Amino acid sequence: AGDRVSFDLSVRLRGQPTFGDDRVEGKEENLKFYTDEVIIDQVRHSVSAGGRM
Amino acid sequence: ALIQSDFAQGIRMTPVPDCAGDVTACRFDITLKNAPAAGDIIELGVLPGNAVPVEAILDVDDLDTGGAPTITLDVGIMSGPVGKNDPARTCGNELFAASTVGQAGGVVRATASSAFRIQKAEDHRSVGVKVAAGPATGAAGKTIALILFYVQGTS
Amino acid sequence: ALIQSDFAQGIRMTPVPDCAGDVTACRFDITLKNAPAAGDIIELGVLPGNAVPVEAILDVDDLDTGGAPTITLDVGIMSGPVGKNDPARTCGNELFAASTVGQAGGVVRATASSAFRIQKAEDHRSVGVKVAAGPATGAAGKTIALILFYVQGTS
Amino acid sequence: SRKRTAHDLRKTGRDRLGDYFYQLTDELFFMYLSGARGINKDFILPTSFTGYA
Amino acid sequence: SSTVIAFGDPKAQKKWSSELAVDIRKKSYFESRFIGTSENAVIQRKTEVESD
Repeated sequence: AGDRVSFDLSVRLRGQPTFGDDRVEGKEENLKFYTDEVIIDQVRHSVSAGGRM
Repeated sequence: ALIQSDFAQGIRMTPVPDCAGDVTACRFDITLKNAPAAGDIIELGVLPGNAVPVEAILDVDDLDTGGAPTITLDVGIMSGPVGKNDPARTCGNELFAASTVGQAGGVVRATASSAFRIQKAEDHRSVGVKVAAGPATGAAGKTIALILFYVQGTS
Repeated sequence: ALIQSDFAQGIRMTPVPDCAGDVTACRFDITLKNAPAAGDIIELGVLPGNAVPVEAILDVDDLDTGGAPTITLDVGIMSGPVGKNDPARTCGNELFAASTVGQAGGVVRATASSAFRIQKAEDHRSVGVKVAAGPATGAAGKTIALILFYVQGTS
Repeated sequence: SRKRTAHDLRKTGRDRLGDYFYQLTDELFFMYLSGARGINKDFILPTSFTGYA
Repeated sequence: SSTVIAFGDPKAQKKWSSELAVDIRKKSYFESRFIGTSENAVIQRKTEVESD
């Protein structure tokens, strides 16, 4: 395939931790991602050795 | 001029029920120190996803000290994503419609007919307070709290 | 004279908690195709077995059209089995004692001392509003809603 | 262009060309027998095409 | 909360099918049963001008 690449950056999990034996089945830290786009197109050039003479 | 809370920045996560029909509530609060002003979109907390608010409670302090205060607070569901410091973001008046509890304090419960008719969406939305009327000189370091009851997996 | 909402025919099921003390709420609602008239028993929601009401917001749209409105709604635990579709059903006023909401689209909470003290039965019961007093001349298609914070496994 | 697509354009080009020539032979037979190109819009040959060779 | 990728987020990976649905060729009417050598054939093939 091709024409594009889309890679992601994951933000670090900042969040107040739960001390002293509370419950954490509810307060579940959610992952967030940022993305961008990379587009590719070929670049070509042509050197030319001369004629047989 | 957004005054972005702790819950919006992600520094304090919001609960989600592990089942449908469980009512999950958390205290969306701030200790704002620059004092409120006209047109400050205060982003308290976030609906955690496919969740519909089912009971809304404010717990503001005496946020405008003086004679005949004109302060108003209309919470609502903000437009853009969570935790994006964009002044262009707007806040509607769905959940509350110009509560006057900032004048003296106390607690107000949801009374608008649109409080319980919020439609769910697949990505987190943020509930924000807008001080639509610039109050008299308001004390700094005053707390604002919006205790939401939201139920997930509605029909 | 029975208006079976989607929550009673079985089209939409109701949430039941998977624990004890875990409150549960679901927005029982109707889209009244016709207009309310005296004697109608709007079967809107079902209260699951072994559950007792703990708090109940009744939220309705503007059910009147003219001045001096007189529509009154009372909410009770209807006697018959769920989805019987039988006019012999009785209804009652255990939850709301002829609430004055409906004269203007608004929000009312359980202000009675009998709504919070309801016994439990091991079989499903249907919660249904009844139009006790006939509405003033004029009505249209509006949504009657009733969220019901019930909890299972009390004692 | 071939990078931007998962398909192998050479094989599908050859297959479509074979398809096209089969269809062209059929078309050409009906046009010669009928004596006029007509107005058919699915025909390969253009309007006003009056025979080859 | 709970992680959600959402529908419109450009992280929604999209897979392209490799099978090419093809407009099926219309069955040519003048098949081998018509184009035949010798007289008894609606379309007569001329055996000349293949060799030589």
